[PDB]
Amino acid sequence: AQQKLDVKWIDKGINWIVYSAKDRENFTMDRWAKFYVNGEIAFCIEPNKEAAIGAVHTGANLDTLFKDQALRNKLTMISHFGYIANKDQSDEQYIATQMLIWELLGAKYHTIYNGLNYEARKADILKSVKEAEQRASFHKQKKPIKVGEKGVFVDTNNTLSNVKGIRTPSGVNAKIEGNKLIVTADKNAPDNATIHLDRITIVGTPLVYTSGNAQKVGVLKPFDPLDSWLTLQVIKN
Ligand SMILES: [Zn+2]
Ligand SMILES: [Zn+2]
Repeated sequence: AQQKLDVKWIDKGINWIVYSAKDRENFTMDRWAKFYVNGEIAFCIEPNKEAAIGAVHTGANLDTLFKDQALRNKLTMISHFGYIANKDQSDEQYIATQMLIWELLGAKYHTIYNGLNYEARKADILKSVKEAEQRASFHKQKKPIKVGEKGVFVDTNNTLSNVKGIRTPSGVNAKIEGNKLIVTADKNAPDNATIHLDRITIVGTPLVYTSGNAQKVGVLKPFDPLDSWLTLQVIKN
C-alpha cells in the first residue's frame, strides 16, 4: 500500500531532450530518473511535474487517474513491450519508453538527442503493440474433439510465435509447433474445455503512486493476457 519511490539516475552530461508539456515549456532534461517502486520498473505519468524521490507514496489503481480504458491499456502495452518485457534493457530504451508514454499524455519534443535513436526505438514499440491486437484464426471458435484422438489446429493468421503461455484445464494437453496447436483431451477433461494462448504472462493490476502535489508515478502492469482462445467440445462416447 505505502511504498517509497526509488531511483537510478541516468546522467551522461547530455541534454536528452528539450520539451514542453502543459505549463512546463522548453524544459531541458540533462539527466533522467529511472524510477523503481518496490523493485518494479515505474514511469512518470505527469510530464509537467517533478517526482518526490525518497518519499512515501500511496498506491491506488490506475483508473483513479485515467478514466479512458484504451489509454490505460495503451500505457501498460508501452510499458510492457517497450521496456519490462523488452530484450534491450538499456538506459536509452527506458528513456524511449518513458518518452513514448509521455507523447500520449501531451508531451511535445522540440529537440531530441540523436544518440537515443528515438524514431527507430519508438517504431519497434508501436509495431509490438499493434501486433498484440492480432488473434489466431480459430479465436473464439468451438471445435469437436474425441477423447484419446490427437487434434491439430492451424492458425492461418500466423500469430502463434508470439504466445508466451498456455492455460488448459485438467485432462487437456496443448502444445504449439510453428503455426499448429497440437491438442489431446482425456476423460478428465470437462465437456467444454477452453485453451488460452497468452501473449502476456506477467499480468497484474496497474497502480498509480501519489505523494502530495509531486509527479504521479505508474507501475503500469498489463491487466489482460491478450489470449487467443479455443473451446474444445470433448466427445466422450
Ligand atoms: Zn549525475
Ligand atoms: Zn539537470
